[PDB]
Amino acid sequence: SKNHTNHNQSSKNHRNGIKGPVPLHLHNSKRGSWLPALVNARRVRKHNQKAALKKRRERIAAFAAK
Amino acid sequence: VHSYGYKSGTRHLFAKKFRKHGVPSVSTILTNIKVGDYVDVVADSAVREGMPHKYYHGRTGIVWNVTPRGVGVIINKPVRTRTLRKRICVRFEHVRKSRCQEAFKAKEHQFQAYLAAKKAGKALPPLQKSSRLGGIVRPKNVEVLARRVADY
Amino acid sequence: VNYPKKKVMHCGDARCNAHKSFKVVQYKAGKARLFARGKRRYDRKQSGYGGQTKPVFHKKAKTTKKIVLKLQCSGCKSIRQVVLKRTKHFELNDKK
Amino acid sequence: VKVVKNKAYFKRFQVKYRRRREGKTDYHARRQMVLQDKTKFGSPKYRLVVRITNKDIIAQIVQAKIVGDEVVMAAYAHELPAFGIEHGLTNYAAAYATGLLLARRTLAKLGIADKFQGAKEADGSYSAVRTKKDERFPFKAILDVGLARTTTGARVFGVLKGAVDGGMAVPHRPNRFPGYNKEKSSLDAKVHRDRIFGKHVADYLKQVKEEASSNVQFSKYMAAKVLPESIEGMYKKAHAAIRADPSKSLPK
RNA sequence: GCGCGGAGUCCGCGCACCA
RNA sequence: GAUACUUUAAAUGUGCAAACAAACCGGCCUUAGCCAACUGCAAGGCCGGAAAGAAAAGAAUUAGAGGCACCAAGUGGGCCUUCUUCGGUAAGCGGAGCAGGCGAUGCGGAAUGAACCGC
RNA sequence: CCACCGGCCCCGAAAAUGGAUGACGCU
RNA sequence: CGGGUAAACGGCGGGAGUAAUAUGACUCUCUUAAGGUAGCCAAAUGCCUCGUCUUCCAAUUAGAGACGCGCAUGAAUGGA
RNA sequence: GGGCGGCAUAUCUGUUACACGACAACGCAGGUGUCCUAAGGCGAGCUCAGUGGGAAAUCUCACGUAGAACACAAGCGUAAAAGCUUGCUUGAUUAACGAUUUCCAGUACGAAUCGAGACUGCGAAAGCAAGGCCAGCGAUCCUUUGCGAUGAACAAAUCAUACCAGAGGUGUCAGAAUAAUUACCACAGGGAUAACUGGCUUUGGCGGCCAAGUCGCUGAUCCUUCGAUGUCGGCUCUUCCUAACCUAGCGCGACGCUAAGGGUUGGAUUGUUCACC
RNA sequence: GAGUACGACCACACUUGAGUGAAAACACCAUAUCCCGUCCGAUUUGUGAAGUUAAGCACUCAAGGCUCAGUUAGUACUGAGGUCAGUGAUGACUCGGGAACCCUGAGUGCCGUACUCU
Ligand SMILES: [Mg+2]
Ligand SMILES: [Mg+2]
Ligand SMILES: [Mg+2]
Ligand SMILES: [Mg+2]
Ligand SMILES: [Mg+2]
Ligand SMILES: [Mg+2]
Ligand SMILES: [Mg+2]
Ligand SMILES: [Mg+2]
Ligand code: NA
Repeated sequence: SKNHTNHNQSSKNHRNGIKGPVPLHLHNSKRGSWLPALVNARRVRKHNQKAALKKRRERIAAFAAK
Repeated sequence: VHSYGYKSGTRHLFAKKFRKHGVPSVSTILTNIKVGDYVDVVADSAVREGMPHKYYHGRTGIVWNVTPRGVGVIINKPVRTRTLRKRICVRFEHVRKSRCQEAFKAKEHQFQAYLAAKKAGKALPPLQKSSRLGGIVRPKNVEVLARRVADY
Repeated sequence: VNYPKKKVMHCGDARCNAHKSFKVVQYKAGKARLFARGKRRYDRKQSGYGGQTKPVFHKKAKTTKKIVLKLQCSGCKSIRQVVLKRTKHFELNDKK
Repeated sequence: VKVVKNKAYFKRFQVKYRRRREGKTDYHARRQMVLQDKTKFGSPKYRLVVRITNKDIIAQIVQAKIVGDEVVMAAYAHELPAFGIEHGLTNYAAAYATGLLLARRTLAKLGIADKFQGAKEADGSYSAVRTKKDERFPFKAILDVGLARTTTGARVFGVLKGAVDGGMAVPHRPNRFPGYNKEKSSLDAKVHRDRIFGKHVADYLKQVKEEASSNVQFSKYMAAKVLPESIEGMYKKAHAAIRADPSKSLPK
């Protein structure tokens, strides 16, 4: 009454193919990483965002000048 | 069916080679591992802390996290119709630096050297020739290939 | 299993907080109250005709219990509960 | 009686490491000493190796590499004659001097000699070393003693005190110094100073001369006519000589 | 689990029973 | 060993890589990260360079458009064969591994035959 | 003229309605 | 907790071993609430079993009379 | 088949298993519901099993690659140790809802890995330690203990309740509270499944063939049939086979070859087939 | 050409038996009032320098082992194929991959940092 087999299973699994893994650059979250390095990286990223805003303002002013 | 534990059926997998027992060495201790490196996961049976499951014993992956004594590695695992990216945590005794990209790095270096020489104007090395071309063969020894009475 | 009578630890609890002695007691369940909500509900359900209205457990299989200790230190009044492995005896002495 | 080391005995035999067979290195301790946090991606770490022979003392600063250890700087107790010490090598005072000499040379090489002057005054006191693990931080190294037994008053700790007073950071507790009392859990700076300057040597030398007055120990002192009540002064002068010229070595 | 006895442990008696 | 456990060790397998969100060469900014310190190391960015866009040496090929969702059916009694096999004296017997079939399929062959040969 | 090894064929080879290289036949 | 009661429901072994070729009047042990008494039987109740002896027939796995190591007969669950 | 028996119902090791992983049978050989304040943590000193030579079990010297030990089954692992002796200890505590592995639906439970913070232990130091590596365990509701908002017209003290963390248990172990009998019997179905023929395979029969072990010619399964294929023996009647009892021929009183044309009985006891007179 | 201290790989470095050892060093060796530890200054700890290469150590030389080649051998085994041969066990063939033990030949450590001597 309790049958077990793997007979048709590989054939089923290959109809819609074995999908490849997601590339390394997507879904690259850092949650659960070693805490001190994470804390430092956050501060660096905040400074970088401030710099990006300043650079855009300078570009806008330069274009308005010429 | 009756017994399925964490280390079941690892009698020959988690064993040391003949006349090669012992513990890791200072070369293993002094190896530097960075995030983004390719590593091989090979279980060291004499440590027993932070050992991976037997499924991961021969796989290669990418480091995503370094701790004071541990490494986090990403390893592909097919399940039914897809490939999952599993994150395993191990001690540094159980990993090695992978040489899976040596040929590619060498190819880039040789390309850079060739570019430097071509811009310098230095003479280039002579390119290799094919081994499948024709030619005249001058023989030293000729024999007779035969099946003889004494052969049997 | 044997456990020591006294144990040294801090036990701050808004007082000295330094590593001092503890007084160790073994937890025992209190007596069930007649006016607990749930006891009142069961009594109201059981009154009248109909017989037993809730299941009664019969098929015991466990032979042991977990041990709970209550730890309390001088001055600092708080109590801390700690859990030990299952055992059959649990003597609470320090003879060695 | 069958032989033990037969043919099948050699085929299944695994040899130990070379230096284990020669009985020189304790690899179990060496692994823990060379180990470092993996998050510190191979930043430098230093050992102070102390090795005492029959007739000399050796002290070097070592960093471990895969190709082989490199020695940052080394000092030997056998060159102390060039500073003013003779007939009394390999004792506790010469150990103190060797440590202080190594520290002075090391700070001088690394260019931080003026900063971290050490303790110009000599005393067998205790002062916990300042470390980040707890103002510019002092140069740091951890002590390596090898197979030597770590008993109270042993000369390895005198070598250590020499460097600590020379101005190095070596983490330590004062529990193995000559003046320490275990039951009371305190240190006797007076006794430690006595052993630093070598009063016990003078007491022994007086005793042996007074006894031998009637009718081979301390033969070189007795032959060269070295007198008591000058040993402390000689050591105290040697300390200043080192702090003035840290590199003045044996001639030619 | 609650009361009695008899040598927190045990022994009997009669009672109680929603994980 | 006993009187099959094992140093050695295949064939068939199996993980990773092989230049366009990637990697290589030099400025510079930032971090209450590591280090005795930084002109070293770690991390995130900005400004530049190079680019047989991957040579030659047997030095790939493709009836080769990648990814992401939503809603829902039937099914959850299988059976036969090839090569491995465990139980059983054996079975058109029971239990498994890999692949192909019938079930759901006729047609052309083996006089005849769900599953053989060809298609 | 002997000892052994082959190829075809012949003994070894005994059941229950009359019957099957598919049938006839073929040397 | 103490008494009583089987023409109340029912029960009547665990067994062993000794003795005058045989055998056991004879002895010893184990043991129960008690240890099958008077009777009766291969019975409409006996597995082995077509038991063994006698009779009935030319010949009887059937019938009758005897015997009793009774798988598992027996006293108003009534015996003869 | 079902019942009886058992647990193959939670759970571990070696094999089955086919050099990644996965892989079954009331398959094989064995284990588990506990035990330990040390048998947990750390530092130091030391080397074990055994063998050989000595001294009115113990003392001594040499050798001794693990052949011993590590609570308990097994497999891996380990020698200035992971074993043995010893000193000090309680990291077997707490741990802001960090991340992950195994099972796997990529849910939970149990077990495990890498961490951040507190308070500590041992050590001169680097370090090591949040149990004894790997089996040793448990939802909702209810009860109960520890810790720091509500009872709606207001207020006080009791009492009840609430958020968070544990404990009391479900072994059929992802968790109803459960005894028999039917030959007086019933219903819905099943050839998914037994009792009878038939099929496969073996059995037991049964003597032959070379040589003097060898080589051949009742059971077990569950395929068909539960909107039914009438189940033993005797009587009656026909037909076929040979592995020859008689009758017919041969070769050597018995033994062998050809030959299936003709024949092969009446009764006592028993339902008997057999058996026996 | 050597030595010492720390080492990486961890027998071409190990085990057994002999011979040689310039100077430096390393080591045996002397000792026990103090620091410290034992039944025992044996081990260990402190303080020394009379003697010695006798041992340790290093080098060289002969056997078991170890390491790298050859043979064994296109053998054993094996991926793919047949309306192949054989009652069958099994076998050969066609397109590919391809061992091991035994036996035999050769050798017997090598690479770093610091300081010293002839
Ligand atoms: Mg169908
Ligand atoms: Mg077809
Ligand atoms: Mg009778
Ligand atoms: Mg009659
Ligand atoms: Mg009669
Ligand atoms: Mg912590
Ligand atoms: Mg309740
Ligand atoms: Mg059927
Ligand atoms: Na035909």
